[PDB]
Amino acid sequence: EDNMASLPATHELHIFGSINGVDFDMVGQGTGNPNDGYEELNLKSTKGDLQFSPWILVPHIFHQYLPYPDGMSPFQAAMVDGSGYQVHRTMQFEDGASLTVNYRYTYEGSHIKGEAQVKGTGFPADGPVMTNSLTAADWCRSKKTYPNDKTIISTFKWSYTTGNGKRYRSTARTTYTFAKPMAANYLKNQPMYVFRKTELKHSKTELNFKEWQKAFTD
Ligand SMILES: [Cl-]
Repeated sequence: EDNMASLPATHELHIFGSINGVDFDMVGQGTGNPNDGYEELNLKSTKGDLQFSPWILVPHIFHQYLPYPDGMSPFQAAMVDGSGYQVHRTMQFEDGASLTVNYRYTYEGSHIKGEAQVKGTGFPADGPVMTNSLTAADWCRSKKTYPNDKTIISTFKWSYTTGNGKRYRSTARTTYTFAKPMAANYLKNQPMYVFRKTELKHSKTELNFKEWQKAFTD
């Protein structure tokens, strides 16, 4: 079933699920540069106007594009050798909302197909998500640790800026589960930090996303 692949050059995403019990579904194509972490993605809704801020899909909308300082990231390594990994992210927001995302990928040569299943609940109807008041997301530093040879934990504090210049805050915990053990040399450099920035242009039915990533032993 699983075959060896290459460093990624192109990708696609099917992201779907529900926010406050209302279904959404988006599909589209992207590209990126595995030598510096950069990604671009276009998504189009297949179920009409999004009923919530498209910014809530950031950061969730491909660490296979992330290099490490002295070679491939474990995420990259697992694509190239084909064995891969699965991802579970939980995010809790300061107003009590929460969001889970589960990812599965398949690989063919330099192309990734991603499936991201989202469940968000508890967003207040007058909050910044359900009122489309999010305008931006801050630079964010993630901390990556390895509790065993098949697991990476990524944690980060997350913030959006609203239309009023307020901060909407959350924390995230992401668990990466590798099919096969990671190389021992990864375990010897803990933690790894990754600094990322995101950009989003959107309508109610389409978005264009960009991400920059840089890992540091620091
Ligand atoms: Cl992450």
